[PDB]
Amino acid sequence: LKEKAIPKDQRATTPYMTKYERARILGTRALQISMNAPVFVDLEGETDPLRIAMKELAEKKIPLVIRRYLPDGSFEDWSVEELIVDL
Amino acid sequence: MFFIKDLSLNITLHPSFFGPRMKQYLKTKLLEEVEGSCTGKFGYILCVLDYDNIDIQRGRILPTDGSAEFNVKYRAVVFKPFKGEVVDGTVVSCSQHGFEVQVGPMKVFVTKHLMPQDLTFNAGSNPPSYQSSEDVITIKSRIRVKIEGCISQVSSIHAIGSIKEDYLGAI
Amino acid sequence: IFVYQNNITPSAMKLVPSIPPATIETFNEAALVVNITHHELVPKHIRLSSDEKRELLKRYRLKESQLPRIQRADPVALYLGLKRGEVVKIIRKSETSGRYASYRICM
Amino acid sequence: LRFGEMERDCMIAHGAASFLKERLMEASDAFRVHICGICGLMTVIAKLNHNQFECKGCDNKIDIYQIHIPYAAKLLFQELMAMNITPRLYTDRSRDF
Amino acid sequence: RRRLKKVEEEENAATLQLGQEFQLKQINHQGEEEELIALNLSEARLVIKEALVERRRAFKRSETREKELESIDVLLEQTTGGNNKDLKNTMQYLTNFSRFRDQETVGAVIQLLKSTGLHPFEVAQLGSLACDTADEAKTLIPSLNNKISDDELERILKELSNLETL
Amino acid sequence: RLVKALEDIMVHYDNTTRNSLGNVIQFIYGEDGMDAAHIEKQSLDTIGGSDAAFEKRYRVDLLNTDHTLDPSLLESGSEILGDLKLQVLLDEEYKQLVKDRKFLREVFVDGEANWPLPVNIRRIIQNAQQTFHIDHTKPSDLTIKDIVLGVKDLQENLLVLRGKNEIIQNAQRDAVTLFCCLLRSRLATRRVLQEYRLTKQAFDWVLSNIEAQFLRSVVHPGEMVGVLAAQSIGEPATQMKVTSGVPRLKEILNVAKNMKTPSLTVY
Amino acid sequence: VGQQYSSAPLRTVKEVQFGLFSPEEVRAISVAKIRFPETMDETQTRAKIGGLNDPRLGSIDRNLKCQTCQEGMNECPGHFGHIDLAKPVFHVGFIAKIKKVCECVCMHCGKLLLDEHNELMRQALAIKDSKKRFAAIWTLCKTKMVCETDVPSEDDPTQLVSRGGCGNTQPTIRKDGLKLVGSWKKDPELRVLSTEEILNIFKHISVKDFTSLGFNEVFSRPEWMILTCLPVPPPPVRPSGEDDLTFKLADILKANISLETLEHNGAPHHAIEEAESLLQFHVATYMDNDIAGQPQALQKSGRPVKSIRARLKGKEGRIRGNLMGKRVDFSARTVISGDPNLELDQVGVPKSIAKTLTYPEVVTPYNIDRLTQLVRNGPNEHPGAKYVIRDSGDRIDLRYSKRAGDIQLQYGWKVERHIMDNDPVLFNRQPSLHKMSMMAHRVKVIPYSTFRLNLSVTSPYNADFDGDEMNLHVPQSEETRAELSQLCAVPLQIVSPQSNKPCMGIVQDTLCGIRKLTLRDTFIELDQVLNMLYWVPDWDGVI
Amino acid sequence: AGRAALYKEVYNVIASDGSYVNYRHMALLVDVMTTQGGLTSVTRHGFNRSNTGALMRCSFEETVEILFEAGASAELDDCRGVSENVILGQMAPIGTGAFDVMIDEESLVKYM
DNA sequence: CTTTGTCATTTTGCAGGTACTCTTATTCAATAT
RNA sequence: CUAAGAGUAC
DNA sequence: ATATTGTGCAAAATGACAAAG
Ligand SMILES: [Mg+2]
Ligand SMILES: [Zn+2]
Ligand SMILES: [Zn+2]
Ligand SMILES: [Zn+2]
Repeated sequence: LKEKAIPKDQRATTPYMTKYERARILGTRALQISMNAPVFVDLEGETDPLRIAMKELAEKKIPLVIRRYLPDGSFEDWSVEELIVDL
Repeated sequence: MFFIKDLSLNITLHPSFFGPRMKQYLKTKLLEEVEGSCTGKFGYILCVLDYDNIDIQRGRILPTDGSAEFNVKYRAVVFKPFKGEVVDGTVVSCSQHGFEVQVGPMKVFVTKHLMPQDLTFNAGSNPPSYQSSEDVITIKSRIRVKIEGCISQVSSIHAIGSIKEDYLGAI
Repeated sequence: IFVYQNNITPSAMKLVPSIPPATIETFNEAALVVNITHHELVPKHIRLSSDEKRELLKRYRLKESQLPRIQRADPVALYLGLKRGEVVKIIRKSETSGRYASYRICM
Repeated sequence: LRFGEMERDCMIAHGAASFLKERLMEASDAFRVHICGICGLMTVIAKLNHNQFECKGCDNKIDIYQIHIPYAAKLLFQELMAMNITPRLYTDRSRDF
Repeated sequence: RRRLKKVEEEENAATLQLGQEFQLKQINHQGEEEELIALNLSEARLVIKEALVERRRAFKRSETREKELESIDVLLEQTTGGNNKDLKNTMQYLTNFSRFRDQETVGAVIQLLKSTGLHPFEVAQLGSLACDTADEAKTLIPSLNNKISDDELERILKELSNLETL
Repeated sequence: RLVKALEDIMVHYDNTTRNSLGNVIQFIYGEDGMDAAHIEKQSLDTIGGSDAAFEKRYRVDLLNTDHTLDPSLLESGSEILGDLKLQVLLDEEYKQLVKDRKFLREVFVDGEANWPLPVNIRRIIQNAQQTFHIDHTKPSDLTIKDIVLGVKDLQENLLVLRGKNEIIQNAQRDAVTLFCCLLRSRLATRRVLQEYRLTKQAFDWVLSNIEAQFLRSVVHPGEMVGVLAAQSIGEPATQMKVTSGVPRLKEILNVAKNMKTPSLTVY
Repeated sequence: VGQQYSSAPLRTVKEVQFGLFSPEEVRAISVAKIRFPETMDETQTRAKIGGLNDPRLGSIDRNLKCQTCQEGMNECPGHFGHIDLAKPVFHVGFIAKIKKVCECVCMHCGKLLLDEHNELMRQALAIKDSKKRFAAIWTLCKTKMVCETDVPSEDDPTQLVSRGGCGNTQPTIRKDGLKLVGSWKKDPELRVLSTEEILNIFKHISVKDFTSLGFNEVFSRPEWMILTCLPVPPPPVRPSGEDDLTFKLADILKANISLETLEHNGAPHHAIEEAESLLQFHVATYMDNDIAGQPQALQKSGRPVKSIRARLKGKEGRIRGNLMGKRVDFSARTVISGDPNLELDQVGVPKSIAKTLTYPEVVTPYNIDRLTQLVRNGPNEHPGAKYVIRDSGDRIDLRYSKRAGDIQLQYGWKVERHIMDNDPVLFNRQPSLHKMSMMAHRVKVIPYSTFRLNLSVTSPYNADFDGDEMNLHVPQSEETRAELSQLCAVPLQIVSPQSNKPCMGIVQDTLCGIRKLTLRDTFIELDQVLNMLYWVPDWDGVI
Repeated sequence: AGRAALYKEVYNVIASDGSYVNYRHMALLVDVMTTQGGLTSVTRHGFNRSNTGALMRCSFEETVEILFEAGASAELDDCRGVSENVILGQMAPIGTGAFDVMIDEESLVKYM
């Protein structure tokens, strides 16, 4: 793992969250909320787990990290907090 | 003998448990499953060294399940008996077929075939013992034994010891 | 480079590979009348040095087999005297971005 | 309803991997089978109530894994075995990418 | 490799074939290789006590044989919970057959055995077994045959016996 | 057959296009790293026109009168004339435009000027004009140095490849060369100050929007471009002297030794 | 209820290592030696012990647990038996390969014909991929017809170095059906190469030789291309009226017993040869019944037998027909109709279909009330629920459950309930030539028996309303639901990557209408203007 | 030059009926067809003969022959292709599956 | 004398995607227990 | 139930 | 009286065969 992981200081992937990453983050977080996971945001009455996950993503309170795998087997860890959600 | 080795264990956490005390839950669940345990691959597992910072890594959400698969790496102190190794111990029980000696956490059964002929069982003694011309082996008696045969089961390691060789017996 | 008129006797072909590192290359005159590399379909081929190949493989994390291949009988490869394992950088006029650089390893 | 090949291709082009897996496994046929880490074959005798797993031949009882594969996949592997082919399934990499 | 089946020479301490995963070098959790260290009974007991006292301190922030046995029992009850039968038996066995008391003596023993440049299994066995003479050590440990000079082994066993306390 | 052939092709996190073996098919997707859905047809102004028309459209000279600029165009329109450093900036900008003209005329031999490119600059200019209420009469607040340095910084900010070595930097420059040609063709000093008459805040907004849109037009890693290409080629085939249509498509995909109409073109 | 809990660790398959069965591996994995060709005993109520349906291979009756694993037919994978063949036979799939291998190796000493001393051999052995190595080796050694016990030295062609060669002459090998005939050069001597001698010569090939040929030391050795122990698939593979595989296995057992008795009792070589050829034919047609030249092994009914290769190939084989594409649950299909009053991303769903298809919603403090209400409503009225799955895996059917009284839902349970409005659903029309022909829509429950969709979305689907049918798929998890809504949604597909332009537009009546509405002549009075303004949902309210 | 001519031919075919397809799709097609140094046909004789994994190769054509050859040659399938994971019924490494979602315990504690 | 390229044969594997309904048929006949 | 065939819808 | 057995491509591969050294 030590050789596979690329150090944080020299990650060369895009700093923007991809559409697939956003889709899977929302799906995973919605599924976890649906299984009674703690919520890190205040709720304005929303009840759908998916839109709860969207609200969590809007203010970067999702405690997950993407492990982007390079073709050679190496990978980069990008926290959802630092990824820029532009799309 | 007592060693310390680098072990890893895959734990899975339910979505309900992901809270600020997740590290505590992972550390506790490593215990109660590895502490005091026995495996055939590495012998007994007695304790885990370096509790202050156990490498828990990141964890991995299982798709369609939501549970996270952590691969917790740690240092564990183990006791793996080996064939043909001399070690001290104490007798706890005796019988017709042989007697049991307590070495660390394991019990080694020395069979009646693997004692000098002068040493013979005696059930008349209370508790029953093994008596010879020069010495007697009873309960709570120190004895040095050489392990010559090990069968590696998982939840119960079984070893065969003997004192037939020179300078083996009571100390 | 041996430039012949019509053909080579096959019994002469077998002894074309001499003792290394010397290499012998045969060309037919009829195949050399027109310089193929001046065709607008043929892009720019630049042989890479061993250091350049090592840097390329390091930067793209590639193995030898993961590069696009160029046969060691391709007319451009014969033109440049490519040998197996050597990588040519191809510069192409692309219609989406002005310039596109590819690489091909001689096999 | 038949979820044909080119429907799968459209789902691939959309990039929805989890939905494709859900269609092909939870919606049609999900079968849990046991294999051993020595030989990748499904020749593991599993007594779940007694909690006893054992691959005869390899003579092992702790190198067992369970995998969720389509029942059609299990049938395919068994038909390969009956035709003298060993589709050994392994849960860890032995080579680098 | 992923060889199906497996052919292996039977484990034998005298042959020093401790196992493919008991080789001299082991890749640590940090990725580098370290020597396979082996703990003698006194050293192992001290290591266990250090680990348990560290755990007790972490929980708090978050000699004679009888008194030592009572103290280790109290600390064992305080630190860990259940399924300590094996751990308890090992701990009492260690306190009973402990060849040394404190850190300084076990450190001296380990550096003295290190000076020999000998196998870790063999030095741990020497530090664990309270042997007296030299041919006795050779017959106890067949792995030591044709590895160390007779006089050196006898003398080092003499200093080890001298270092014995209580 | 097409879908099966291209099924495993994917764009990876290093922007290369690879199959299941990790073999590189394209070192950057589509040779520009752009998503097809974000591409629009736009005109390259530098390639077309006459040399005199090109000079009139772009050439700006602060030391003569044939290609001078009206001082009313910008705020400091009567002080810049006679300057040297600003003349140096205009000279390098015009030289770059001439080089782009030559480069595009090399790339597109027929001289076609309308090509599909990621960011639609014209719409951005119109949005800025209608958002900041450009009156087309007030002198511009922009300075020439601001225009040139802003364009150069924008070119520096259009990142497709994020690596930090010579290979990746050269690939990045090759990736954005054509879009930068378009950008220089549009956001020239003459055009900005005269045709569009941007202001300072409007020019900054245009630059920020161009950067954001270009970053949003980059293809996303994990895109299954092989299946997409197979379907995009196969779907029109259903709608369908020299053979053409489906029989010719079959002759192409099945690399056939003998084809019905082998014809050769001589110039 | 699914499958009960298993304590074995759960992993995903990372690598698939192919190979061939060694006969000893076949014997090791087998749980029963099949000896009798019959399936059921004389009582015709049980499975004969040692027969083709030995209870150790798995139970053929739902009421009986498997005799090996003591698990029901729901769990037991089935366990292989083994038929110990009287004499070795060729594997029908490998015959050509076997020929090539035996054409590359000496038929007497079992060593590869052209060692590295030969010139082109270094080039051939230098190749990396096994297939090209074997092709080069074969095209080099197929024309060598002598073992070459002594060869000119690599240093120079003056002295002779003797390899481990016997010096015999190799034959020219052809295939006549299921057997190989070798013609030795006349000093031609034509004779059938017995499978036993070929097996022997393959067993004598050195490790280096066959790993150069492209075989593996651990997973596939050439002598494993010869069958000596047929694995017997369990009843799961050939369920029962017996399956065609069962009949072929019975025929194989019959031929095996006939050959074994003819050998034991002695017989003319003609009878033994005929019985051997019959066993070979049966074993071959059991694996591949479409052999070119040979006649198909007909079934009792006079139709060709379905071999395993037939079960695997084709559009209806296992791979294409059951793995690359398979029939799925939670899907609907019906005729489509247009609706100008539906949004672009909306789909009209018949109430009966909405009452049939269901989604499992996990019970949460946020949806306890409405899920309880749906459970109260039951499955016969929309909106409602059809099942309640408890944390233990037990399933409660809302039909017949109202007798037991109202169910008290608990967090973590699942309510499998009717699909309601705004539920993301995949909508598809076939042939479905591109990704836009399969898009995510929002459910709108409507009181008629057709799917309803916006007129603009018909262009990507290439759909009319002259009888077209369309299919609907319901995601069954929050992850699939979410990625369906966030990647395949209709609005996200408006601009197609196919030609970097929108794929949906204004079509048909509206298109004509809009042209008529925007003419210069067209003027609208106050009342119609107010109507048209109110018809725009997001109109800001200013005239 | 062969790749450029191939792209020109494919483009001519597509544009014969006046249709338009973006450059990158035909570019990808011709790049795949010519990535091996020669003209690799889209046929069982072409792309299906590349050593790209037996399970995905067999899903196209010549299925059982491919399985037999893979067994004889003891091929290793690393399960990187889409067809392999479809057959095994696990999330393919495409789109949403081209990465792993993991947990930042430090961030989780940091939120409260 | 053996290549050597070359034609003329042989294989030989394939042949859009979903979906609906109905009809027939499951070895014939002779022999022996 | 299975298989084969025929007709048919887009 | 009834169970048991007597098709049209089109590429690839292969073989036959007049010329060449
Ligand atoms: Mg229609
Ligand atoms: Zn096994
Ligand atoms: Zn069973
Ligand atoms: Zn020989």
